[PDB]
Amino acid sequence: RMCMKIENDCIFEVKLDGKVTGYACLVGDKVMKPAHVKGVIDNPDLAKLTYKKSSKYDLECAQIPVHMKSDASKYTHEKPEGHYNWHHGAVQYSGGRFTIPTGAGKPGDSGRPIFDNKGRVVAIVLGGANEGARTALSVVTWTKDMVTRYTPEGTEEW
Amino acid sequence: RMCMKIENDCIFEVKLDGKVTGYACLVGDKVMKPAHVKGVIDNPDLAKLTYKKSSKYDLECAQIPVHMKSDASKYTHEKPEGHYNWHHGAVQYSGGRFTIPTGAGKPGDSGRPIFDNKGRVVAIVLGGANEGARTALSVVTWTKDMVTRYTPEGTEEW
Amino acid sequence: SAAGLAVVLSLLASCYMFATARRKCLTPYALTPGAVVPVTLGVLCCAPRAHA
Amino acid sequence: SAAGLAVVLSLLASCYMFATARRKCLTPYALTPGAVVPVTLGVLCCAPRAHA
Amino acid sequence: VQRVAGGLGGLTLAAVAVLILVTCVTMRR
Amino acid sequence: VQRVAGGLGGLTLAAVAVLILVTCVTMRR
Repeated sequence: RMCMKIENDCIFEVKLDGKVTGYACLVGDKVMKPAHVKGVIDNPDLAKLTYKKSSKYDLECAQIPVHMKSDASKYTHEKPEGHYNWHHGAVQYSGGRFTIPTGAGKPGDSGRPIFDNKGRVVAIVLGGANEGARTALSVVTWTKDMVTRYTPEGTEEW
Repeated sequence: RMCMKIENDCIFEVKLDGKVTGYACLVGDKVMKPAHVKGVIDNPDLAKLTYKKSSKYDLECAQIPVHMKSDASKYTHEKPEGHYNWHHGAVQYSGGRFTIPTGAGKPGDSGRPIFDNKGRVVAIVLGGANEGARTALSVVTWTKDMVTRYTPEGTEEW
Repeated sequence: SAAGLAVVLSLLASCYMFATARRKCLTPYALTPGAVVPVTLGVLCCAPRAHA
Repeated sequence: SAAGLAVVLSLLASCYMFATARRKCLTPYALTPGAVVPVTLGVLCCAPRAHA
Repeated sequence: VQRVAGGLGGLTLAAVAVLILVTCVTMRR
Repeated sequence: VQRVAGGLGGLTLAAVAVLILVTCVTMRR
């Protein structure tokens, strides 16, 4: 539960003119970055990279270089009904819908992964929709070798 | 077992001229209200709403507004043979037939949900039939994405 | 013209009996908070295109 | 010559509609860190010859 | 005339042939 | 001419016959 500190080794800031909009994470062996979040990621050898991909899932996936295979996190694919965590608190997974406390997310906190317990990345936060006291997430998880994005009713992209 | 207090956030009184007949509950994301219980529910933005639905199940189901998604309860679909509870006491589920003590229900207490333990709504009380020392309920439960109303022999609607 | 009117009072009746059978077969799927069983999405033109 | 040009604007269209259907059917398999389901290796000529 | 009154004459008995079968099923459940 | 415009005239409607079926499936999932 102290192992949220290792996200800084597998995260990068992406800026459009000088201001940070989102984050390009580094799950597994592929740079993932949400397709809406624009700019140039703050890393030279990760900049010159042809990786423009699909937009039905809203991702933009890459292939990481060989000298940075060991700076990556650990991916997994199973999730039980439990208690997961990311940088701005602690979440839970009930019925296929991650929920956070209202106000812990701000417009500009996309690309944040979600760890389970062992520092294993489960999904990618990219949205949110205010139900009231709680708010649920729009999120891009993968069941098994097939990413499927989830979107509740009336979200907006952070 | 103290969590029967949260029914007041997900209930409303419906009156026909000035007297309360029943209750329009707010399970999940859909306003449910028994089709027999008449009048106008005591909420303005829940009044102007086109939701007249089927009568074989005796329901009248709606779609809740977006600014009240977070005032709803939690639905579930499984029930074991155990000890459930609602506002006027404590019930049990034996052989697909909820039973209450005789006289705990009055003609005018429809729309009352039934919680399980975690404050998860299971079904909707709308009837009753006097067996004697005990009385069983007419009730609208859902097994899995299919509401099926149950009716014992010789009931009357509260 | 009566034969030109016995068509429209016999082509609406066979269209009325599809809208009724479309209604009665999927009316519980709209009441619960649940899904549509996508086989019946293919056969019956369901109003949940995927929503509600 | 117009018939000699209506061929090339009708043989590219049927080749354009295979490259689109090749793309849309296996685009999630390239995004995840996962395999290719080798039945679709046989039918569709997939760019993972076995790599990535 | 038999071709006209045999098409939609045969459409109508197929529309009943669904609704007799659907109300045979989803009255039961 | 009918043989020429019936081959790639029949190739094109089979190329649509895939893409109607593929977008019927992998829009759903």
